[PDB]
Amino acid sequence: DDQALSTIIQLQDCIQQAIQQLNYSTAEFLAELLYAECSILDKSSVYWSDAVYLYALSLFLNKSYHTAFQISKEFKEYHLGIAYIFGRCALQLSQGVNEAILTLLSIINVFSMVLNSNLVHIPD
Amino acid sequence: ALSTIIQLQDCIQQAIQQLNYSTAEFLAELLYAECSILDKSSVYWSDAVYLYALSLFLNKSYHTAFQISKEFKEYHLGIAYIFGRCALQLSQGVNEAILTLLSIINVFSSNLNSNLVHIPD
Repeated sequence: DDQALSTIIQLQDCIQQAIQQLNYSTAEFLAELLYAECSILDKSSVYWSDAVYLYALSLFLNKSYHTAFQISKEFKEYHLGIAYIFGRCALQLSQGVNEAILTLLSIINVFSMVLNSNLVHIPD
Repeated sequence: ALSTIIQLQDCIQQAIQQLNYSTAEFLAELLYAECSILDKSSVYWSDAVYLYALSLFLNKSYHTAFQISKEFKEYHLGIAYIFGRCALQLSQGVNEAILTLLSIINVFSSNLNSNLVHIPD
């Protein structure tokens, strides 16, 4: 448990580093591994939501829109970036747009769960 | 009038960082047009060329960014990186990219510091 948190933080730093450069397959593998590792952690933990968002973002970047859309749809309410990825996937595919409106309207109206984070590509 | 171009280049950094594409297209076009006239060898010129090449490459426009990076690949490492990735994508002009990156690696080997976004280490 003492080193368990350190590994997750190191994976997060590595995934942001990989996404910063135009290296996407490595980002894919790191996001898959982190998402698999965070499975034991409870859903209430911020780490699970962060890993799910990172995995969904990596899936979106690698043109595999269907998998990203499904992954974001599983936990669209938990995080803001997951809602962003779900909305972008809906725009790219025109599937399930109504869920995107009912989620995005609530998230924007409340702003003006987890809403703010330091990760990459967090929407404003 | 450098404060305006610095501000717009920072806006491009923020826009591309927000995963917003075709927003950086027009602003990269504007910086390229503005900085083409002031100089052809200043640091801002190379920076503008690199940002323009990245914006064209990330918005599914390879057959233009290819030549855009090809003309000024020897000036900035990021331009050479964009040129090489576009060469891989379009399967054209591999030898010049090889020569440019081999020269870049040799400069590190022999006894460049721009911190712009998406610049590979």
